[PDB]
Amino acid sequence: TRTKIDWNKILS
Amino acid sequence: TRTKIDWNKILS
Amino acid sequence: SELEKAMVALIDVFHQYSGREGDKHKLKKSELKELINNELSHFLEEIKEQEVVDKVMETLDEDGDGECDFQEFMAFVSMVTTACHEFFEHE
Amino acid sequence: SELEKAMVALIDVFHQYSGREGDKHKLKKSELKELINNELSHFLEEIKEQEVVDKVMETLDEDGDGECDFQEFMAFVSMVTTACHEFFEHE
Ligand SMILES: [Ca+2]
Ligand SMILES: [Ca+2]
Ligand SMILES: [Ca+2]
Ligand SMILES: [Ca+2]
Repeated sequence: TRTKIDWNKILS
Repeated sequence: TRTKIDWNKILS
Repeated sequence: SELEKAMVALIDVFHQYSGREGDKHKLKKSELKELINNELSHFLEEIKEQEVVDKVMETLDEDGDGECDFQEFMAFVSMVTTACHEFFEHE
Repeated sequence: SELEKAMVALIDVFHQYSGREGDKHKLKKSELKELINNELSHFLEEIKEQEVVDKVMETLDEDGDGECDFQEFMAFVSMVTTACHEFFEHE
């Protein structure tokens, strides 16, 4: 059970 | 040997 | 990679005082006063007047709504972090 | 009062990568790329392109001088701290 958030959401 | 920085410097 | 364990601490600090009383979603000058006096009791900033809080809020609560968001409160740490670093000079 | 030990960690993180190479006084996109990839290797942000760095610098290096000051770099942590917190939902 491992997932990554979102780099795009952080950029904008 | 103990001293405090300055709250005024931080405020502005 | 201390920023790793340190970031976890900042995330916990956010809920440690923000959800202590009032609206956990936003921080009001009264709750922030506890944050500044509870995490920086006598280490560098001692809060005993609302004027420090009022001046400190204008620095974060640049909205003047008498409130500080998680993003606005996070910036307060940076200002103190920048001032604390100045304590270290060339020596 | 974790912010106490956590702040010490952030102050050390500042010198840990900033004085690694180049100008220790200011951070250049190249040094910051190491900061983002060295403290956030695969935990949440993986850097493999300059585009992430270029977009991330416009977020901090809002001067466009291709440089980030301690105050500007400190804000990057807040942005990631704010995004990391979103990872936690109601459950
Ligand atoms: Ca709150
Ligand atoms: Ca505000
Ligand atoms: Ca540097
Ligand atoms: Ca800049």
